[PDB]
Order: sequence, then C-alpha cells, then structure tokens
Amino acid sequence: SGFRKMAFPSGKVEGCMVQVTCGTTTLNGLWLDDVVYCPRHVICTSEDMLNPNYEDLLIRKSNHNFLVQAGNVQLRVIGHSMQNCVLKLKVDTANPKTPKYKFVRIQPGQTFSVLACYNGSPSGVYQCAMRPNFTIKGSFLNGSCGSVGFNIDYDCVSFCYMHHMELPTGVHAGTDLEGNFYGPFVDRQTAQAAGTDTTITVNVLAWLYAAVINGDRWFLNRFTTTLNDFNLVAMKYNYEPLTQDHVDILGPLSAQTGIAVLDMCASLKELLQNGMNGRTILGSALLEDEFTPFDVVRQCSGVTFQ
Amino acid sequence: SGFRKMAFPSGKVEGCMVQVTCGTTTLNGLWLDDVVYCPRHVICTSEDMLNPNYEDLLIRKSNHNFLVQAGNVQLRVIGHSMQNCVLKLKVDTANPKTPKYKFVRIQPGQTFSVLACYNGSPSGVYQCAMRPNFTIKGSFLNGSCGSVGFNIDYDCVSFCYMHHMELPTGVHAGTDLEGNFYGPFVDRQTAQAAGTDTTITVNVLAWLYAAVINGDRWFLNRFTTTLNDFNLVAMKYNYEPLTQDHVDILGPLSAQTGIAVLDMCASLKELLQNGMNGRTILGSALLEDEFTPFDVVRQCSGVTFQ
Ligand SMILES: *CC(=O)N1CCN(Cc2cccc(Cl)c2)[C@H](CC(C)C)C1
Ligand SMILES: *CC(=O)N1CCN(Cc2cccc(Cl)c2)[C@H](CC(C)C)C1
Repeated sequence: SGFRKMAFPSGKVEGCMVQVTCGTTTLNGLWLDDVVYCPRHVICTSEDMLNPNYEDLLIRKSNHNFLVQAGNVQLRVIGHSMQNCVLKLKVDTANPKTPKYKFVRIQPGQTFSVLACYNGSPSGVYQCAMRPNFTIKGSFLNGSCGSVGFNIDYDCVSFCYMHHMELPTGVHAGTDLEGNFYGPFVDRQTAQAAGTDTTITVNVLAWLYAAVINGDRWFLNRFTTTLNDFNLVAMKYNYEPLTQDHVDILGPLSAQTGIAVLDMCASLKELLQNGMNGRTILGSALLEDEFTPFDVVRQCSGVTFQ
Repeated sequence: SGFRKMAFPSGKVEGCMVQVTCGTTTLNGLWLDDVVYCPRHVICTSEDMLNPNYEDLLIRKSNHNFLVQAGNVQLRVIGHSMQNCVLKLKVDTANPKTPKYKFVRIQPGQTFSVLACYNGSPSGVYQCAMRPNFTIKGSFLNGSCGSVGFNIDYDCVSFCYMHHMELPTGVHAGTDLEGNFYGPFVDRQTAQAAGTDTTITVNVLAWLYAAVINGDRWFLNRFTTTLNDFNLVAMKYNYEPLTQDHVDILGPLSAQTGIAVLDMCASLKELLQNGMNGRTILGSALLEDEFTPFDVVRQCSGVTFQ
C-alpha cells in the first residue's frame, strides 16, 4: 500500500546527457545515435537574448565552434542544422548507450519525469505534469537548459520535453524534441504571459480512486450527479470540463473499486463546495491533479520496465 | 526557481538489482561484487511467517536451492550465509556494473531515494524520509521486498535501506544493508505497533528557508522567540525538539536569506498556533518535513553527481 509521486527510473536517460558549449554558453544536450540535440539559444550571448536573429547568428558559426563533451569523451561535430528551436549537431561517434527511443509530443494533462542536469551531469529526477496552459511547475536553475522530460514504455524511452526558459512568473516552458514550443512561447528574453492555469479534473478523479484503494473513504458521500451539473460546478472553480472520453479512461478504476465515475464526481462536487474541513486525503490537504489514470493503475499494480 | 520533491538518479542502482528465488518465493536482491543481498524471509513459505525459526529453516537449504537471476543472465550460488535479517548469497560472477558503494545506517530525519522493484526490474523512484519512529511512508506492493534506499555522494552510492515488510497500519519497515532493522520490528507476521510519529522540526525550518528563496514570504512575522519557548510550543503539537546542532546546520541557509534561525522559529510558532489560513507555501497546504537542510542547499545550488 501507500501512494507516492513516483518518477520513472532515469538510468536509460543518464547515458544520453552531454555537455554542449558554443563560445561561452554551456548547457545540456541529448546524445542519441550520432546526433546531439540542444536548445538553439546556446549560440546567443547575454545581449542577444533580448531580440535574437537566430538565422543570422547561426551563419557566423561553424562545426568547430561547438564543443560537445560526454563526461571525458571529446566529440567532434560534422554537421549542424537548426530544426525550429533546437540544434541538430551531427557528430562522428554514435552513442553506444542509445536506447530504443521515440520522440512524442504529449497533450496537456499528461505526466512525465524530468532529469534535471547541469554541465551534462544528472542532478535529480522528479515527476510533473503538462499544465493546461502548456507550462510546467518544475525546479530549474541556470544551466539546467537542455534537460529533458521522458516516459518509459517497457523498453522504449519516449522523450517529450526539453527545457528552454523560465518565465518571469517562475514557471517553466520548453519544446518537444522537434523544437516546437509547448504553448505560444518564443525563445527570447521578453515579457511573456501564460494563460489561466486550470485543474486537470480527470487527474483528480484518478487520484480519488487511488485514495479509496489505500483506505481513505471519508469523502465518499450519499449523492450522485449528472455530467452537465458537475461541469457547471467545475467551471466555477476553474476545473477542466469532463468529457465522455475521460469517463472511459476511468473505467478500469471504477471496476476495481466498484464505484461509478458519476458517483465519484458527486464526491468531488461536494469537496469543491465545502472544502476539506481541515482533513487530508493521501496525506495532502489539497486536491492533486498530477496523477493520470494510467499513473494510478501503474503504481497500484506494479508495472516494471526494461 | 521552483521546488520539487526530488530523488537521486537511479542509474547506478538499476544495474545492481537482481531477481532472487528460493523455492516458490521470489523477491529482489542487491548484487554488489560477487555477493547478493536479499531479505532472509525469502526462504519462508506462507505458513512459516507466523513464527519462523530462520536458523532451522536455513539448514534445510543448500546453495543450489537459491536461484539468482540478473535479467537473462543465470548466476550460480557458491556460498550462503545469514547476517542478521539479510542473506549473503556468494555467487561466482562479480557484477561488472558495481559502483563505488558504501553501507550506511542513517538516523531518523534523514532522507533517501527508494528504487521500487518487482522481479528484479525497476518500477519507479521516489524520495522519502526516515520517520522518528523508524518507519517510512513509502509505496510498496507484494514482491517489492528487497528494494533498496540510497543516497549519492558525487561518485559514491550510499545504500541505507532494504524493504522487508508492511505493517498492518500501512507503513513500511526495513533494515540496513547489514540486516539490522530500523526500529524494534522483527521479520515475522505478527501485530507490531510503531511509536508516535512526530514532525522533524529541523526539516520544516529548512523547508521554510526554501520558500523564502522561491518568493513565498507571507509567513515572515514581526516576532522573535527563544529556543526554550519554541520547544515548549513545539512539543505541544508533537514536533521534535530543536537543539543547538540543528541551529548550526541551518547556518548557511540563514546567511543566504539574511534571516536568523530564531526569527524563522518565531514564524513557525505562529503557524503552529494560527494555522495557514487556507493559504499555501510552495504549493502545499501543510508543513513539509521531508527536506533536510542539505536537500534544500543541494536543490537551490545545482549539485551534480557522477
Ligand atoms: C535553462 C537555463 O540554463 N537558463 C535559462 C535562461 N537562459 C537564457 C535565457 C534568458 C531569457 C530568455 C531565454 Cl529563452 C533564455 C540561461 C542560459 C545562459 C546563462 C545565457 C539559463
Ligand atoms: C515486501 C514484499 O514483497 N512482501 C511483504 C510481505 N511478504 C511476506 C511477509 C508477511 C508478513 C510479515 C513479513 Cl516480515 C513478511 C511478502 C512476500 C511473499 C509473498 C511471502 C510480500
């Protein structure tokens, strides 16, 4: 029993992190096969970030201007290209620890593990979710750029995030591994505002099912509700509207606990209106939305990986 | 910026997990050099656990009764011994991925990362703390026994915990790598009660310093207090008493934020008496005590490992 905010094992990702240095800027890179991926603002200076012309800046750089370093192994750049907001540095040596990887662009509400790195060296791992406003509430310092987010499907590593910048508000924004930003953000030092951050309702419901599995059942009430009447209350408290696809995903959790999804929605509706009365659920005084229904099933069944 | 419950990278530990099977019982083992460590109750059946005589049970076992499996590599046991509550299965092949390791027995209040495993395969990683009652609030299912807890000091892995059993109350108990249980627990299926679980005060203070670093300063008040008057209030709410050694550890955090330790204690005293007024600190509606002062300095400075 028990429930923890659990991250994936980072072993297969640690062997892919390298140190990228262009001039004076140094950040992290992802070494897969004979290609190194890194944020393109590594070619910028402290003064270029206010309004960078990346095309003009990249012209003044050649293959010998970039220095990729894998611990103590010195790599050599053969070709360089700019795919959207990431650089593709083609090197001579293929990474012998390249796992079965895959590039994926996740949707808001999904979760992934972040391997925070500095100077190409792993520092820590934590789990987080893509907020509805396409930001993440992570833990990043200067030099952590190039750190990647990922999921693991048995023997396959699914890279889905690369850290690019910290907003003036304290939240974090990045791209997929093809260089496309999550959200309307651009990689320049300017005031950029994120949208309203709402609560992932389908995740909260999965979290309540995990609570029933682990013994916390005080929030189970006598009432039921309709899908429209729940969304009417949910939108008042800035919650994502629940769809029929969300009910289908929660099917297995409903069958294991014997509690209908609409009955669980009625319990959540009463919690949103009356609060938590100073009590806790799974050791938390707030409603958590960083657990997808698949995360709950995975932790409550013991799913392993390669 | 940002603050997350961060675990250590698990790469160096993943390569040491093996599957141990004695008869019908199968759990996880730790393969370091040519020795495999695992809980000794792997030699028991479902009926032996009520009152096992491990010495008599181990006599009826030989070296060919244990089956250690490292993924797809079949190992062979040459000698077996029982050190307290763990088995030392001496094998023929030395683990080629054995890192610079070290066995340590942590004190209550310290934190470590847990690599939850099933059938010798890693499942997930999370950070937790040794409670004052020598239990941990983890996430373990059946078959997770043998999973280890660890810290990383640059290039050295410090193993400090091996999971042995789940109490009827839902909390978890285990041993160090020498087989000595943390707490007064014994490895048999009987009603065992843990002591009163108190709050690690020195950890809460370090967490409040992390909050000031990240912008949350609403809890900073006008008052100060004495070390005796704070402990008088702390013991009322089941908090660990603060010592002078705790003040010395919080020294660097005091110098970085410019806030005296006793001034931070006065803010905590008012929070314990008046509550949090429905507000949050670092996104939490409760006081967290699973961050040591070293954890805060590590995450707020960017400490990397090998
Ligand atoms: C992630 C990381 O290492 N950094 C975040 C900011 N980087 C520069 C920057 C500033 C403003 C906007 C953008 Cl898109 C990027 C920093 C890299 C070096 C120190 C210039 C650090
Ligand atoms: C950790 C783990 O795999 N298990 C916890 C309980 N194990 C048996 C048990 C029961 C009661 C007391 C003690 Cl010390 C140990 C289980 C191992 C097999 C299934 C017997 C599972």
